[PDB]
Amino acid sequence: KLEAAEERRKYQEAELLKHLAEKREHEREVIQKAIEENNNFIKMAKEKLA
Amino acid sequence: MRECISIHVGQAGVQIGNACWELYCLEHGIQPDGQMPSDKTIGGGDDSFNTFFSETGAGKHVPRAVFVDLEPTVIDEVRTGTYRQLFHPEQLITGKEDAANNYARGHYTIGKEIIDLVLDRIRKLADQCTGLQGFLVFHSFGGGTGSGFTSLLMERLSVDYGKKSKLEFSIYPAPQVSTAVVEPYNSILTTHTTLEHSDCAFMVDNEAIYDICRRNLDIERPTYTNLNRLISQIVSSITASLRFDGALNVDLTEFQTNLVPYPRIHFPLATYAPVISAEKAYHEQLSVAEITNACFEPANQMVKCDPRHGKYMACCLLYRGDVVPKDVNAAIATIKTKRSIQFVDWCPTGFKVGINYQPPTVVPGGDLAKVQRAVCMLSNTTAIAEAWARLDHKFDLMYAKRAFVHWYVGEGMEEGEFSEAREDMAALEKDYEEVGVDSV
Amino acid sequence: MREIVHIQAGQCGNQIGAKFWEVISDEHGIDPTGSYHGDSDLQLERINVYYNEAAGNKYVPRAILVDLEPGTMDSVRSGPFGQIFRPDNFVFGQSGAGNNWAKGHYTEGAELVDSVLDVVRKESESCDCLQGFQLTHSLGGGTGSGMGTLLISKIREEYPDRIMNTFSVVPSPKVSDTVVEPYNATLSVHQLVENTDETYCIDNEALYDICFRTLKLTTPTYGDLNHLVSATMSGVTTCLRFPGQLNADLRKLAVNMVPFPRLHFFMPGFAPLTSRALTVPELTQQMFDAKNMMAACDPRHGRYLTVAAVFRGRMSMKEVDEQMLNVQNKNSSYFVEWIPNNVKTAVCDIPPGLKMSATFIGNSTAIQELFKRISEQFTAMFRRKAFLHWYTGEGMDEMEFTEAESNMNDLVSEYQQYQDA
Ligand SMILES: Nc1nc2c(ncn2[C@@H]2O[C@H](COP(=O)(O)OP(=O)(O)OP(=O)(O)O)[C@@H](O)[C@H]2O)c(=O)[nH]1
Ligand SMILES: Nc1nc2c(ncn2[C@@H]2O[C@H](COP(=O)(O)OP(=O)(O)O)[C@@H](O)[C@H]2O)c(=O)[nH]1
Ligand SMILES: [Ca+2]
Ligand SMILES: [Ca+2]
Ligand SMILES: [Mg+2]
Ligand SMILES: [Mg+2]
Repeated sequence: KLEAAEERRKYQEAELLKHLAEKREHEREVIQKAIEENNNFIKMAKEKLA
Repeated sequence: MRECISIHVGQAGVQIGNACWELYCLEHGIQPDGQMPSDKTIGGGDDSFNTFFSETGAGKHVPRAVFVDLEPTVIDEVRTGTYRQLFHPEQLITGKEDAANNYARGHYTIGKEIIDLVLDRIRKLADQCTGLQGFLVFHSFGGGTGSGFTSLLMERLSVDYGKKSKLEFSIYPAPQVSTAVVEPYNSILTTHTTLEHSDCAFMVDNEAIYDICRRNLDIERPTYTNLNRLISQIVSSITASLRFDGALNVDLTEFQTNLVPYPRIHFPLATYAPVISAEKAYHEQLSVAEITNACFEPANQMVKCDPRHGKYMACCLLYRGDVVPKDVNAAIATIKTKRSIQFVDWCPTGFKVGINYQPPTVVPGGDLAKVQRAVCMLSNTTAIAEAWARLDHKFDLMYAKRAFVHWYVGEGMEEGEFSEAREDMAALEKDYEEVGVDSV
Repeated sequence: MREIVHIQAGQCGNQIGAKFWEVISDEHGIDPTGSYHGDSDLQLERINVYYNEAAGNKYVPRAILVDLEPGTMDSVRSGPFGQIFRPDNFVFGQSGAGNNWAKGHYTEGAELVDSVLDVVRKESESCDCLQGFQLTHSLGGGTGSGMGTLLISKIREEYPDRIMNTFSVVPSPKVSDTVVEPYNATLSVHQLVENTDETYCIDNEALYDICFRTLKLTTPTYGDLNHLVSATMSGVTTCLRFPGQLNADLRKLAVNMVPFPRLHFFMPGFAPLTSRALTVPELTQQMFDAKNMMAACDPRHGRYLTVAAVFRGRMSMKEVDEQMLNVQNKNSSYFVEWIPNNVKTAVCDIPPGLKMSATFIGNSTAIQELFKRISEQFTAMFRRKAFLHWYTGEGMDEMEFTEAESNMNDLVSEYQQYQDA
C-alpha cells in the first residue's frame, strides 16, 4: 500500500514533466517562427528591390 | 549602449540636420570643435548623450550621423561652416548631379550610383555601436532625393539591419515654400515604398510651421532658417528622452508602444508649446497649465488637420524644464472637462507623461524666447488622414491627365507603380476610417 | 523545512524586492555590510530562512536579482542596502523587454534564463532543506511578467516538489506605463494559475487609492506605493522569519489557505496605514476594512474561504483572541460555513516604527473582481486586435491570447461557483 502510493506520486510527477516538456517545445516553436518571419521579410524585400 | 544613428537625406534633410545638431551641441555643452569640458570620461562612455555622440581619444564628441545629398552645394556649406570640425569628412556624402525633383531619379538613375557607398558609411557608424537601437531618417516628401533616395535607403536598411527600428522625420509639402509641381507624385511614391520599412513617422507640414512662424513669431516671410529652428525644437523634444537621464524621463520606445496600434497606423501628430517671441515672453511666464492647454489648439500642430473632428487612439505629453507631476495632473484634469477629446472605444483614455528636467535651449540669433518649461504632445488621431486626403486629391488631378508622368517613364518607371502607390494610399485612408468606427 | 530562495525580476520586482530586504534586514538587526548589531536572540533564531552565513559572521540575502536591462539593478547596487547582496547573484542582459510579455517569455528572456537557473541551482545546492521560492515581479511589464513566469515554469521543472510563492503587482490605468498592461497581465495570470502554490495580489489600483484617499497624498509616487508593499511583505513573511506555531513554513501556509489548487490568489491587508497608540479592537476592525486591502476588491461582494491574521507587538493574547472571535461571530455570513474554523491567528512580539500592527491574508471569492477588471480591459483591445503586432512580431499567434483569456474567465467562474455554494 506504501509502494502503490509512491507509484501514484511518481505517475503525477511524470505527467507534470511531460506537460512542462510540451511547454518547452512550444517556446522553441515561437522563437523559430519569429526568426523565420524576420528572415522571410529580409528575403522578400531583397527580391522585390532586385 | 542604445545608440541611435541619424541619416539626413537631400536639402531639407541636411538643413534640418544642421539645425538639430547645432541645438544638441548647445543642449549638451559641446563646442563647435567637438570638445565637451563637462565630460570627465575621455574617449568613451555610456552617458545618455552617447546615444547621439561618439567620442575620440582627443576628446571630440562626433554626431552618430550621415549626411547624404546627390548634389554637393548644401553639404559643402556644412563642410566649410561653423560645425565643420564636428563631423569626420566620410560622414558627409555628395554626388555631382541631383534628382531634379524626380522620385525615379532619386530611387533609380542617380541613387543607384551612390547607395553602396552610403550603406558602407552607415555600416562604419553601426560597427562602433555596442547596442544600436536604430535609425532616425530626415527627408522631404517633395524632392527627388528626399523622396526617391530615402525610399531606396529604407528598403536597403530593412535588408542589412532586418527589424532594427527606423523612425522618420518627413517634410510634407506646402505651396508657400515648394519648388516643384510634381511634389504630390513624389510624396505618394515615397509613402507607398517606405510604409512597410518604417516603424514610426513624424510628418512636419511646412505650411503649419510657416503659419506658426508668421502668427506666433511675427516673421513677415519665413525662410528655411526660421522653419528649421522651430522644427529642431520639436525634434529635440522628441529625442530628449534618449539624450538625457532623469527619474520621470520616459524613453521614446515606451511612447511608441502606445502610439502604434497597427503597423500601418504609425503617423503621430506633434503639437509644440510655447512658441513665443522674446518681446512677448518678457514678464509673461507660461505655466504648466497654459503650455498644456496650447497642445489642444490646432494652430500649434506640426500638421494642418482638425483633431476635434476625429478620434484619439493615444495622447503622450513630453515635458521639458521646470515641470512636476502635480501641475501636469491638475492641467490634464482641467483640459478633460473642457476640450473635444474623444477616444476610440478600443483604447484607454489615459495621457502618458514624460518629464525631462533640462530646460529648453535656444540658438543665438533665433526668433524663439528662452522659456523655463516646454511640452511636445504626440497624439495618434484619425485627423492626420486629412493630410493624406489633400495630397491624394492633388495626385488625382494631375494623374487623370498623366501630367508630367513622361519624366518618370523616361527614367524607367511604369504607370503601374503610380496606380499601385495611389491604391496603397486609398487603403491607408480607409484604414484610418476603420480604426475610428465603434466596436460591435 | 528551512531555506527560501528569493528571486526579484524586472523594474517593479527589483524596486519592491530591494525595499523588502531593507525592511527585513532592519527587523533582524542586519546592517548594510551584513553584520548583526541587534539586541534579541529572536532576531537570529530563523535568520537562515532568508540569509546565508558567510566568513566573519556576515549574513547574505538568499536573493537573486534579474532584469533584461541594467538600469534598475545599478540603482539597487547604489541603494542603501545595495552592498549586502552577493555580487554573482546579479543576472542582467542589455536589450530590455519593451513592456512586452513575448520578449520576456519567448525571445530576450529565453536568452538570459539559463544563467538565472545557474545561480538558483548554486543557492539551492547549499540549502540544508530548501522549502521553495518567492518571486517579486509586476504582471504589467515584460521582464517581471514574461521572464518571471518563464523562470517559474523552469524552476518547477527542476524542483517539482518545492513550494512556489509570488508577490505579483497587478496593473491599473490609474498608475499605468503602457496600454498593453492588460495583455501582459492576462498572459501572466494564465501562468500563475498553473505554476504557483500561493500568489499575493498587490493591486496598484488599491495602493494608489490608499495613498490618495486614506494617507492624503495628492500625488502618489512609486516610492509611496512601495512603502505599502514593503510593510505588507514584512507582515505576510513574519511567520516564516520568527519562532511561531502557525503557518511557520510555505507548505503549511498553503495547506491552511488553498482548498482548491487554482484558488491561490490572496488579498493582503495591513493596519495601521502609515506614510500614536493603536488598541487591539482598532487593529482588528482596520485590518478587515476594505480600505486597508492591497487588492481593490470589496470583501462584502464575496466570501472568505480562509484567512490568516498576524498581530505584531506587545499586546494581550486574550484580547486578540476575543476580538478575532468578535469579527467572525458578528460577520459570520462572509466566512464559508463548509470550511469550519477557517480563520487562524498568529502573534509575534517584535513590531515592525510602530508599537503594534496587524497583517491580513485572505482567500476571498471577491478577488474575482480584480480578474474581471483585467479581463474587461483585455477584451476592449483584443476585439479589435489592437497593439497585437508587438506580440506577433516576436512569434506569438492570436490563439495564445484566446487561451489566456478563456483560462482567466474560467478562474472567475470558479470563484463564483464557491461564492454561491
Ligand atoms: N522645412 C524645410 N523644408 C525644406 C527645406 N529645403 C527644402 N525643403 C522642402 O523640401 C521640398 C523640396 O525637396 P528638397 O529637399 O529641396 O529636394 P532634394 O531632396 O534635395 O531633392 P533633389 O534636389 O530633387 O535632388 C519642398 O517641399 C521644400 O519646401 C528646408 O531646409 N526646410
Ligand atoms: N507598485 C509598483 N509598481 C510598479 C513599479 N515599477 C513599475 N510598476 C508597475 O509595474 C508595471 C510595469 O512593469 P515593470 O516592472 O516596470 O516592467 P519590467 O521591468 O519589464 O518588468 C506597471 O503596471 C507599473 O504600474 C514600482 O516600483 N512599484
Ligand atoms: Ca565620455
Ligand atoms: Ca541577443
Ligand atoms: Mg536637392
Ligand atoms: Mg517600467
